Amino acid sequence: SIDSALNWDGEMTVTRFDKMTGAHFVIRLDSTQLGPAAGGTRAAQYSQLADALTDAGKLAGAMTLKMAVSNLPMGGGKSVIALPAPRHSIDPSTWARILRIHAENIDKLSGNYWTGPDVNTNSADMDTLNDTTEFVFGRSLERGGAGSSAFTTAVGVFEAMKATVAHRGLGSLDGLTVLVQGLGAVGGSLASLAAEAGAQLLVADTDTERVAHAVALGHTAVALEDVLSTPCDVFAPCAMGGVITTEVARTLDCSVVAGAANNVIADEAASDILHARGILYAPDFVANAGGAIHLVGREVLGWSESVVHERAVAIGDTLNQVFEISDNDGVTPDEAARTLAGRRARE
Amino acid sequence: SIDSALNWDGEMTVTRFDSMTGAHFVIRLDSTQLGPAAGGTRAAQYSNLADALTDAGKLAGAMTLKMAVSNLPMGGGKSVIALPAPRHSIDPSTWARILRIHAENIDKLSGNYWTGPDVNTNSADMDTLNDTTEFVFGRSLERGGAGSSAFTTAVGVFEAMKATVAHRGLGSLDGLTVLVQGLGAVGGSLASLAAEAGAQLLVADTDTERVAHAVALGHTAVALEDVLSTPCDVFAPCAMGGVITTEVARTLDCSVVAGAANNVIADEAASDILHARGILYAPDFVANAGGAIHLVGREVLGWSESVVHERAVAIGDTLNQVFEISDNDGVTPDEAARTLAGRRAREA
Ligand SMILES: NC(=O)c1ccc[n+]([C@@H]2O[C@H](COP(=O)([O-])OP(=O)(O)OC[C@H]3O[C@@H](n4cnc5c(N)ncnc54)[C@H](O)[C@@H]3O)[C@@H](O)[C@H]2O)c1
Ligand SMILES: NC(=O)c1ccc[n+]([C@@H]2O[C@H](COP(=O)([O-])OP(=O)(O)OC[C@H]3O[C@@H](n4cnc5c(N)ncnc54)[C@H](O)[C@@H]3O)[C@@H](O)[C@H]2O)c1
Ligand SMILES: O=C(O)[C@@H](O)Cc1ccccc1
Ligand SMILES: O=C(O)[C@@H](O)Cc1ccccc1
Ligand SMILES: [K+]
Ligand SMILES: [K+]
Ligand SMILES: [K+]
Ligand SMILES: [K+]
Ligand code: NA
Repeated sequence: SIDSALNWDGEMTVTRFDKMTGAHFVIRLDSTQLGPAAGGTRAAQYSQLADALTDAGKLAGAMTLKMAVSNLPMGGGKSVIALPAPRHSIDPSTWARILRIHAENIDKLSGNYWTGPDVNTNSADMDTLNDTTEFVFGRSLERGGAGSSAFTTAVGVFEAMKATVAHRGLGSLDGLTVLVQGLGAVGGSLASLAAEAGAQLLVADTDTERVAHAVALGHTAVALEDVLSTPCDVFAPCAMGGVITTEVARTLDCSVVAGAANNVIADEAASDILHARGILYAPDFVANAGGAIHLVGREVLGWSESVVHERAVAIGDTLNQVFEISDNDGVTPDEAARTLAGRRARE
Repeated sequence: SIDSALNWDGEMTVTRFDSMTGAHFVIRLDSTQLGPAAGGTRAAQYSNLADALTDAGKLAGAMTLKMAVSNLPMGGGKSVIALPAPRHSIDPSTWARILRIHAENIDKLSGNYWTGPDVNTNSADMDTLNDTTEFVFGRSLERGGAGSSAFTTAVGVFEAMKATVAHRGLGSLDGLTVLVQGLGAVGGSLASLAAEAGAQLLVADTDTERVAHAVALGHTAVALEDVLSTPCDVFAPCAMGGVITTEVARTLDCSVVAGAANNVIADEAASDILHARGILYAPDFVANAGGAIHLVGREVLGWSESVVHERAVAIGDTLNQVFEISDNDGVTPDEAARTLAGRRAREA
């Protein structure tokens, strides 16, 4: 929206346009209160620049909250590269130039912003950024970074889901139906963990092959048009954000929402509807924090894989604290998590 | 539209919005090729944020060429603070917060951008910014800055003006009519320098007290509404930029255009029209470079006041070079100045 694009209250917006490639670059630093802003680089097509600015600010604000609630000593920021075509259609030379330009932008911020991988960006891309700028997390193990954080993200979402299911009074995942929307690196691992815990998995993915394989694995596919109308115990959004609009909130047929996607809730009204309908939502910025715990924990705090896994497991306890505030103060989980974030941040 | 203003080709755009004060902030770094970007902070009201961005971009690109052509080892940048209300209506607390936030933005750029005073900002404001960030030129002398660069700019414009009237075939300023639009810190000094050189001054300013003072000094007032229609030998825009639009360029009744205003020419066509009409224009980014020479020379290059003065006087020589390219190659002076900037940049 114009307001989210132009009247965003974050600390800083950085933009650049490269006529040659046709790409637009946006970096939004929401907060540097707890340390340098950090957040991944999302690369995607947007119908309008305002959309890219809007997304960047909402993602950057979620990162500030994620670091705060997760006890990580960093601020929140996010980069969005608005591509001139679908990522997959971008030629190598074009992609390379885009990364080079993005790295120059980050570099000018001189440590006030640290990037990482996100949608359509990977560790190889981090390595490429790193050929030009130091402020990059998520480089390959070979290049000095922590590599992939997907599994850690999946462990944390899985722990979140378990805590949420228990708090909702459903006991454990054994015997529950979990609908995973998105069979990516995180979604697929989450499906695996949940199935091992005894859940029956319903899966959806825009990639035919990904679905066919899950099915081959014993899971049941759900057609895209049926995702938001398929009954399940837990709805696990692991694909795009903004899934839960007011209308979706009103009609989702599940008891728990716990997934890996960022900015799951499209509006405040949606969150209140879920709450009113008895659908327990595990706040995205709390639930999917394993990625940030992995990268900041390992690269900034020097933690080993095992400690990072432990801390990701502790996302279940942070959620139990969130639900306790929610129940006590009578506010939605998202409000309670923001409250918890602020308390942990000593605000 | 934000959209089109976002289609700029410069190195970086920094923006911020402060709900509390309702101010918008823009820092545009056109280039960092020759050094960190540098340019003043202009504060004013804008109809739309897009205009502030557009303005910042044009001003930033002019700073790039200004440094290049003036042999200063810096890139070009510019800040624009889009005020929620008129400058004079802003309470001190609000102003103070606006400057604090601006300084925090500059600080994040960590030396890739250095600011200075410009429209509606002064040395005191520079000191204030400096309470938060190091990257500020133009601090008061007491705070370690070089103070006001207005007079140095005036000397440079005056030398530009002398070089231009001469090249135009009018002789010395003695006896010529010079119309100074804007009697501010620069314009007032230029009017005195010109008057001393024997010119007959016509002056205009929205500030009636300034006009009254000029009149007391023997100059002649021109009503604002008549500025662009007053015949003169030299038109010296020293107020706002964008005064010479295509339309004004066709009817301007003067032989020379030489002033202090940044971004004097509103459209490229206006540039072509003045050239075709035989009105010799001294490019803004060359002519008004005295302020930059003063700030960068004093604060970065370690030049004495005397050397700064000399460099500013040399703007006339720079112009002679510009006119020489324009004549030889058959291009407008603006184009010739850009060519010269590029050459100097490379040599340097
Ligand atoms: N990977 C991490 O460490 C991490 C950390 C935090 C948050 N997240 C979030 O988790 C989500 C997914 O992350 P990922 O790394 O696994 O991504 P991914 O690209 O590897 O996988 C996303 C998957 O979803 C599928 N998909 C896309 N749109 C879909 C739709 N409408 N319906 C169904 N499937 C669809 C894609 O084809 C793909 O298989 C994102 O929103 C991301 O921001 C990821
Ligand atoms: N001061 C420097 O060192 C410097 C250096 C380079 C470029 N410039 C440019 O030179 C111009 C003048 O700068 P300054 O420092 O003297 O500013 P200033 O604010 O001191 O003076 C501007 C003067 O113009 C008057 N004015 C405003 N609008 C007017 C209008 N529409 N018609 C007539 N008069 C009007 C103002 O009342 C004021 O007297 C600006 O465009 C500035 O960006 C200045
Ligand atoms: O939240 C995340 O998982 C992504 O923004 C990746 C990232 C995390 C932490 C720091 C930088 C980048
Ligand atoms: O051109 C000018 O005079 C102003 O932008 C002031 C300035 C010059 C150089 C560096 C910073 C600021
Ligand atoms: K740009
Ligand atoms: K990725
Ligand atoms: K169960
Ligand atoms: K000033
Ligand atoms: Na001021």
